[PDB]
Amino acid sequence: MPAYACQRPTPLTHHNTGLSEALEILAEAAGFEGSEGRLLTFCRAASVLKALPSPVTTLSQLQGLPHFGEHSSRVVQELLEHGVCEEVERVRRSERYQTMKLFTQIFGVGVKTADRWYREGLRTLDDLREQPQKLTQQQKAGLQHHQDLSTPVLRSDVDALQQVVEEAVGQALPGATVTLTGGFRRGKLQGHDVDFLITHPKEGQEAGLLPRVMCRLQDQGLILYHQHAFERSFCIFRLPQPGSWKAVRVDLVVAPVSQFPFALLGWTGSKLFQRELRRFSRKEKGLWLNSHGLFDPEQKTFFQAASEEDIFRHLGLEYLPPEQRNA
DNA sequence: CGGCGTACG
DNA sequence: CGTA
DNA sequence: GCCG
Ligand SMILES: Nc1ccn([C@@H]2O[C@H](COP(=O)(O)CP(=O)(O)OP(=O)(O)O)[C@@H](O)[C@H]2O)c(=O)n1
Ligand SMILES: [Cl-]
Ligand SMILES: [Cl-]
Ligand SMILES: [Cl-]
Ligand SMILES: [Mg+2]
Ligand SMILES: [Mg+2]
Ligand code: NA
Ligand code: NA
Repeated sequence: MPAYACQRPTPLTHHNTGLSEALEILAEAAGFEGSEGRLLTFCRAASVLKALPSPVTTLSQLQGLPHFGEHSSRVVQELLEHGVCEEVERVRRSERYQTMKLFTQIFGVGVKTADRWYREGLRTLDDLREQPQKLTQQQKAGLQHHQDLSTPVLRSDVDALQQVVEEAVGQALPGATVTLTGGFRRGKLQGHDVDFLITHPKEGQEAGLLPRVMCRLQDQGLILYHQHAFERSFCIFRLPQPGSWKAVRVDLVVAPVSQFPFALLGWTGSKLFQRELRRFSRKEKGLWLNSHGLFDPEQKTFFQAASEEDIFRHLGLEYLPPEQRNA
């Protein structure tokens, strides 16, 4: 088992679901306390279990696995012996965990904001609604739409959404394309949002595209919220439902076609897969990776990739299709 | 011990 | 600060 | 919390 998530296939469904879920609770709790290192270790340990070919049944099967030390191994031991880990259950029922989870789940609210509200004594969404002077426009939209945004987006919703985005994109710039990325490209059947990557085959033609797209979607009455020169939009969309509609989060990102492989790789995720890939690139290969390119800081050159396959090859990694990037 | 991804709005 |  |  290699130490980086980008070195191993991770399928969407696997054989250690309960164990990985418990470790991810501790990871999330570590994040709520600002402990990014512990969050990373617990996330990595969870991801290792996702990559295993069969269920862990005995503690000895953790021997030699990366990112399993005394703490993660004890969590697993207790789950194997008793079906429950007391530390995990204590986190789950704690007021701190439940409130930080509730608040950071709001669109427009991060750990720092949630923590400040928590220290001020706030605990419920209605607590926030009662004091709306403390809210940004983004947070107001996130709170108003919170119920709908808490409902999973279905893969069966995505196609109709992509069609309306394609229509607006085609008027904004004929020949521009829309590619589904994020979790649905990794095979997820549900998601928290839909992520789309937009480009044009003629380098440079995509400049100034996203304002034109957003203006057209807004004119069609489809935009319940957006932040408005820009290249990423985090918006709330009106999606039809039988006899009504629901609010859905949609992300739109424009890249020049020269950068499209990097943007596709970046936006397809998973989040942990991309952090691990960038860490691998820099620490093992001495190359700096982001959603724009892959930089050699010794030659001061950028790698001109034509595909995701190109990028994996340049990093000395076996290619992983999106469905195996579910770290 | 230091390090822990890297951007844009 | 928020977002991916 | 764990790796190197
Ligand atoms: N911090 C971040 C946040 C995001 N990303 C990248 O953005 C993609 C979509 O994020 P996303 O937030 O839409 C999560 P997704 O994987 O699509 O699942 P969901 O929407 O059903 O929850 C991720 O899969 C990563 O490639 C990242 O690199 N670093
Ligand atoms: Cl930490
Ligand atoms: Cl590609
Ligand atoms: Cl980036
Ligand atoms: Mg998504
Ligand atoms: Mg997204
Ligand atoms: Na949030
Ligand atoms: Na960095």
